[PDB]
Amino acid sequence: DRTQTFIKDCLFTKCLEDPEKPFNENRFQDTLLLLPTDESADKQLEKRDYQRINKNSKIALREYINNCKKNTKKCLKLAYENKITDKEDLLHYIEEKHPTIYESLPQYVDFVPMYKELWINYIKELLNITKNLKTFNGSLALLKLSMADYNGALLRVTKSKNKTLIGLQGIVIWDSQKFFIMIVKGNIIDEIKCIPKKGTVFQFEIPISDDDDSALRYSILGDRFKYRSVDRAGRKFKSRRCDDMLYYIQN
Amino acid sequence: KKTFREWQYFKLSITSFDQDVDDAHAIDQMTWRQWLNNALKRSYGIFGEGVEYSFLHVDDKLAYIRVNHADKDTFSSSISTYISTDELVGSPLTVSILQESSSLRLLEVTDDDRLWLKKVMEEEEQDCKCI
Amino acid sequence: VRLKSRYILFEIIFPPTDTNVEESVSKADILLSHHRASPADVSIKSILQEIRRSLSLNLGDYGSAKCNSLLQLKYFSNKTSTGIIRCHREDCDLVIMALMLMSKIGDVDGLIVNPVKVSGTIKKIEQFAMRRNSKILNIIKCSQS
Amino acid sequence: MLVDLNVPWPQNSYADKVTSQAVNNLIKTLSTLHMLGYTHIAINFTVNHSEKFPNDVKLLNPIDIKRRFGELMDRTGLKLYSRITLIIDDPSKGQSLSKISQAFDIVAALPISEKGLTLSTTNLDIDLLTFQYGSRLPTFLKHKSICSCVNRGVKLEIVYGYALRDVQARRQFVSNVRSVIRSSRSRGIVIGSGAMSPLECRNILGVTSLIKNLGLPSDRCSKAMGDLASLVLLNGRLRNKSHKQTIVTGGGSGNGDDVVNDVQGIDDVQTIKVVKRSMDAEQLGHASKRHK
Amino acid sequence: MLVDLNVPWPQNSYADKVTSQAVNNLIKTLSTLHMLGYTHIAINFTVNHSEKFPNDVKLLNPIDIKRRFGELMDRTGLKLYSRITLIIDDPSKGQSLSKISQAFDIVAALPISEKGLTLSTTNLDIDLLTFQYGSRLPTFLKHKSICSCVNRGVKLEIVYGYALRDVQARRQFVSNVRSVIRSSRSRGIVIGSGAMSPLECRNILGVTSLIKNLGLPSDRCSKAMGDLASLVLLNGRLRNKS
RNA sequence: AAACCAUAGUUAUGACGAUUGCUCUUUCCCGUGCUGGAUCGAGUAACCCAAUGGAGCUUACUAUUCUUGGUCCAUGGAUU
RNA sequence: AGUCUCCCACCAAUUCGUAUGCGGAAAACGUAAUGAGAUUUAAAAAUAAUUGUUUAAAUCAACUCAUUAAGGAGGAUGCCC
Ligand SMILES: [Mg+2]
Repeated sequence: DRTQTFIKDCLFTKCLEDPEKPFNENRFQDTLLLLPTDESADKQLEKRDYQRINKNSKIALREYINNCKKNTKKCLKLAYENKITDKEDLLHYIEEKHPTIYESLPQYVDFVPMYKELWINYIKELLNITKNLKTFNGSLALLKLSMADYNGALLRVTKSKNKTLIGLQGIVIWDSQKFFIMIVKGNIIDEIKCIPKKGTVFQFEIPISDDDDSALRYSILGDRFKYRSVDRAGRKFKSRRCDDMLYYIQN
Repeated sequence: KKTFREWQYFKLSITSFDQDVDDAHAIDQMTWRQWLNNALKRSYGIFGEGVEYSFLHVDDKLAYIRVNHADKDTFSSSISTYISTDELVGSPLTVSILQESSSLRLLEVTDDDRLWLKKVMEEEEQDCKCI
Repeated sequence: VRLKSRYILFEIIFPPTDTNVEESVSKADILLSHHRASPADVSIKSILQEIRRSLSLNLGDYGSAKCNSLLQLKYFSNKTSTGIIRCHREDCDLVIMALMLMSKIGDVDGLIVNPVKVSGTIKKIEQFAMRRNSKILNIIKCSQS
Repeated sequence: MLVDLNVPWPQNSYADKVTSQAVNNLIKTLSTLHMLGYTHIAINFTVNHSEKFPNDVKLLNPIDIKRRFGELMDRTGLKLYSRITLIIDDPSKGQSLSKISQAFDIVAALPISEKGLTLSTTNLDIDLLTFQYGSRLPTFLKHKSICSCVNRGVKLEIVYGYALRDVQARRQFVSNVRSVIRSSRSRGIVIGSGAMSPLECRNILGVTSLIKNLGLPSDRCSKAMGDLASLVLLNGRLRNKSHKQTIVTGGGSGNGDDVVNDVQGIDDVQTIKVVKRSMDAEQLGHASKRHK
Repeated sequence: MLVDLNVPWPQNSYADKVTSQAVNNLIKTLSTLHMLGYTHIAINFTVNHSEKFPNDVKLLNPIDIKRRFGELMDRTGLKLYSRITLIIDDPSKGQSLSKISQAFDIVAALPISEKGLTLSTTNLDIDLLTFQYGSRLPTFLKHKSICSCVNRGVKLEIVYGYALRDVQARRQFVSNVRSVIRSSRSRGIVIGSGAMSPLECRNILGVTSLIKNLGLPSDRCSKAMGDLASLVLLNGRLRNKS
C-alpha cells in the first residue's frame, strides 16, 4: 500500500498546503461506516404501610417540634412574670395552675437515665471496652463508629463557626440530614436545640471506671458526616477538597 | 500632590552560627562593603554593582543600608542569595534581613545616631519640598 | 494562561572603518558599503553562544537565567545578515539591550548589531522583512542610473 | 504561623546507618530554625520506589521523634512530623503504600517520567507533588491536569533551598519554578526549604523577596505559607490518624489540643486518648451558665 | 525623528590643528549615524575653561559646516549644528558668555568640582549639563541643585557612548547614570552619543532598552529625548538668529 | 479560479504616566442625619481567555485574594 | 471555558400539514396553577452533556414526572362600591 498513498498525497498537495499532515494527525480514515445509527400482595401491602407510616411520622415530628418551641416560650414568659427562678418551683406551679400546658412539656429527668445507659452499654459492648485496655484496634474501632448508630447519643459541640453554638450538651431524639436535634437543660432552660452541622465539631466521651477513672476522647465532624455509610459498608468514597476545614486550625 | 520615594532603609545583620569564631575574629566597616560588592558581582553583573547605597550606623554585625526604591527588589534578592566564602573568616557568613522601613520610624535603642541622621534629613526634606 | 512569545529581528552592519580611503557620500553607496556581506565564520550556534556570553557578562547570573529559558534563533542565514530570535515578552527589553551591548565576534571585529523590528508573531516579521527588502531595491535602481 | 515541610534526612536507602554527626547537625539546624522563629517543621525522608521495601512496620520509620526529638522538644517548643517522598520513574510492580502511608504522616512524590506523573496525579493517594528542580522537567506541563489535581487535592511544592547548592543549578531551578507557577495558576503552591545544614536557612522576609522576584505575589506567598500549609498538614494528618474524614480520635476542647497541634498527648502505637471524665449528664448545657 | 547632540570633534585646544584623518573618521561616523537612521546631528567641540578665548568672532568656530559638511548636507540629506561644552573647575579665567552665545548654537558645561556645580546653577546661560560619566562624579548629585536648575529649563545630558569604550568604566558609568536618574527624578533627561568611531553608535531600540533597564520609564525616554532635543535645537536657533 | 468577507479578527489586543468614581478603616465641621466635603492609607479582585456568526441550558468566580440587594418555623444578646 | 442541542435553500405536503398551559422559526428551551413521589420508587443511590462537594429525605428552598387548547356570551360567589 505505497502507490495509492503516494497518489492521494499528490492529491492533497493540490488542495491542502501541507500534504503530510492528515496522515500524522490521523485525519484520513481508512474505513468509513455506512449504517443507520442504532406472595406479591402482602409485599404491596407492607410497602404501602411503610410509606404511610413514614409520611405520618414526618408530620408528627414537625408538629412535636413546633409544640415544644411554642411551649418553651410561653412557659418562660409566664415564669419571668411569675417572680420564679427555680425549676422545681416553676414545674410544680404550672402543675397545679396550668394542667394542659404541662402535658406537652418534656421531662429531662427521665430522658437522662434511660437513654444514656442504654447507649453507653451498647457502645461499650460494640467497641469491646474491656477491664483491660490492651485488646484495642484503632482503625477498626473508627470504622465501627463510622458505621455505628448515633440515635440516643450524648454529644457536645466543642468547636463551631458560630461562637455561641459551642459548649452545648444534649441527648438526640432523631438524626436528620442537615440539622442536629438535641435537648438541653438549665435553671429554666428546656430548649429543644436545632444546631447546624455545616461548620461544627462534636465530641462524645465514654466513661470507663473499672478500677481507675478513665474516658475515651472521641469526636466527629459534621461537614463530612453527611457523606458516610449507614449501618453497613461498601460505598464509593470521593476526596472532596479537604479545604473547608480552616476553622479547625484557626481556633 | 503625592510623595516621591527617595530610597528605602534595610536593616541587615550578619548572622553566623559560631560564637567560638565570632568572638575571635573581628568585623569592621570595610568588610561589609567588600561583602556587598562580592555578592553583587557573584549574583549579578554590572547591573547589580551599579546599585546606589551607603553605610549608616555600623556596629558589631549590625548595619543600616539605604537602597533606592527602584532597586529594592534587586537588593533584597541578592542579599538573601549570596553566602560569603573565604573573604575574611574561615567560617562562612550570611546576612538576615531583620526589618524594612520607608518612613525612618524604627526602634532599636536610646542612641542619638538616628537623631543626627534625622536632623540632616529634616533640613534636607524641607529643602527638597521647598525647592 | 497563554504562552506569549515575541520575536526580534536583528541585522549585522559593518561600518567602513578605513580612514586611508575616502568614501562617496550618497544613499545607495553607503547602503552597499554597510550591507557588503557577512564573513564565512558565521553560524547560528556561534551567534547564540556569543550573545549568551555577552548576556552573562553584562546582566549577570539571574539576568541570563531568566532570559535563557526561551532564547532561540529561529531563522538566520549569512547571505543577507538578518536573523529572528525568539524570546519572552517579559525579557524582550533585556534581549534588545544585550543585542545592543554585543561587542564583537571571537574572530571577526568591527561590526554593529541593529534591532529593526520586534513583534509577537512571525508572519508580520516576514512581511516587514519583505517590505524592507523591496524598499532596498528602490534606491539601488535609482542610483544605478 | 510558619511551616517548613522539606527538611531532608541524611539517608536515602535503608542500608545506610546515620552517624551522630548528622543528627547533631539536624539538632543544630532545628535550634537555628527555632531561634529566628518558626512554628511547624516536618522532616523529609527520600527513598526510591523500585527497590524492595522491608516487610516490617516498627523498622520503617528511622526518625525516633520520641527518644531524641522528644528529648529536645521540651527545650525547643515545637513539633516534628515525618514525611516520605516516593521518587517514581516507571510503573513497577513493587507497590505497598498501604503500610508506608499508615506508618508515616505525609506522603509525597517526585516523578521523573510522564506516565508516572499521570498515575500519581490520578490514582496514587499522596499529599504533595514535588519536581526535580536539580534536573530538567520531564515534558511540557499542561494546565488542565494541574488545575484538576489541585481541585482534587495534591498541590505542587517549590523548594527554594536547592538554589543555594550549586552555581549552574539556579538557572534550571528558576526555569522549573516559573513554568510550575504558570501551569498551576498560582493556586496550589506550597514553599519549602530543602537545607541540610543551618548555614543555608533564611528569614521569612528573604523567602518573600525571593518568591516575589520569581513571579509570585507576596500576599499570596504569605497566604499559602499560613493557611495552605496548615491545610496540607491537616490533610496528611487526618487521612492517616482518622478514618476517611468521618471520625477523628482527637477532641479539641479549647484551642491548643488539635489533631495537628496536640502531638505528645495523642498516642501513636495505638489511636486511643486516655482522658479523665469531663462530660457527664448532670451538668448544665449552657456553657455560660455551667460553672464548676 | 531622532536627534543626536553629542558628536565630539577631534580637537581639544585652539592651537590644536585638525588632521585629515580625523576629518575622514568624523565623516565615517556621521555616515554611520545616518545609516542607522537619524535626522538631526549636532557635533560638539570641547574646550577648557583655563584656555584663552580668541579676540575674534569670525574665528570662534573651527568647524565651518558650510564649506566642509555643506556638500554632505544636500547630498545625503541631514543637518548639522554647532555645540560647545565648557569644562569648568573653579571660578577663574572666564566671565565671558555674550560673545560665545552668538557664534555657536548650543552651550553646554562640564562641572567637575564642588564650586563648579554652584557656579553652573547660579549665573551660566547654558542649556545642557554634562557630567564625566567615564570617571567618578565630583561629590554627590543632590535634589537641592538639580531641581532648581531643571525648573528653569536646563536639562541633564547622559552619554551612552562612554560605556562602550572599555570594560572597567562601565561600572562607574552605571553608578553615575543611576545617581543622575535618582536625583533628577526623571524629568529633564536628554541623551547623546559621545562616540568618535563608527563602531560605537547604536539604534533607537537598543538605547531605549538600555535606558529603560537603567531606571528611566519608557514614556520618559521617548518624550524627553525627542521633544526636549527638538526644543533645545529650536531655542538655540532662535537665540542664534535674534 | 475565485467566491476574502468582522464598528477585535487567526491565537495580536503591547510599555508606563495622570484624573475621576467604589469598599472599609483614621480624624474634623455645620444641624442627629444627608449618593456631604477634605486629608492618612490599602484594595479595583477571582474564574479565565476569542479563531465564522446568533439563541437556549449547564458548569467555574468574588475569605485582610474589589462589591451589591433580599430572605431565613438558623442560633446568640436586650425590651414589651 | 465545556465530549450539550438547534437555525443558517424551498417544497397546499411519502416534506415530523403539530390549532395540544403561555412566549418562541426550532431548541436534549424559559416560566406559571394543582396533586404525588424516594434504590419499599415512573425514574437519581449504599450487589446525551456538565460538575471538588454534585436533588431532597423537621419545616421551608431545589430536581424529576403526571394534568390545564385560543376567543366571544349567560348564572353564582368574594372585594371597592
Ligand atoms: Mg476556544
